[PDB]
Amino acid sequence: AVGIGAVF
Amino acid sequence: MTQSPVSLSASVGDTVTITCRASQGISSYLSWYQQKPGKAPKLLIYDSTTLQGGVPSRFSGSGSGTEFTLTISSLQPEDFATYYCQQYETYPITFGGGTKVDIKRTVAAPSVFIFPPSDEQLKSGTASVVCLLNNFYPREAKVQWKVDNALQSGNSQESVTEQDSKDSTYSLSSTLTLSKADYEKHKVYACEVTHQGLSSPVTKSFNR
Repeated sequence: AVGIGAVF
Repeated sequence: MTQSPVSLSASVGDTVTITCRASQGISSYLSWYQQKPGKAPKLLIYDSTTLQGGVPSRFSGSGSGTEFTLTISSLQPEDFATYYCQQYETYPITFGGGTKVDIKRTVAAPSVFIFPPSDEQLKSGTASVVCLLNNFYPREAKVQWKVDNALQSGNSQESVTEQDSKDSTYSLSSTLTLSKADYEKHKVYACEVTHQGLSSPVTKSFNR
């Protein structure tokens, strides 16, 4: 995932 | 990505559902946002089903794969707003087209008025003919322009108010803009208004 889905 | 419906009317206490379809399949990578006019968006729900802390429990997100639902239970006055889904499985991050939730009330026909350009506007070299649709509900309405009893397209613009806080109606302006020479190569000017509250299209007109 990207955006908030990749903060971790 | 496809968000539906585009618009929705409801009353305080109702349960509303908004849907987002993402046919490629995006697992649970979807969030829901709320936005009020003149304000920044607010994140309600992320990862399809998680409620952000501080957001009211009456909001609930569901779905995985291709179809996602935002359920707003027992609607409150603070909930009338536009809602957007956001997909973040892949770049580019994409928003749904939005769903506006407005306040339901009884049908109300527009009061229609037509305004002939002032002498000073005619000396202006540009004339604007204004047609007013006042205090109607629902939002959907249609305006056609007729010069010399003949249809005219291309030289008009529409503007609408936000839903009125007292009587929950809309008002709309339609402005026909022509050059002075063009303004009266013509004689009679009219606007015909179509709305659910009218048993037949209402026309207001002038000439001189």
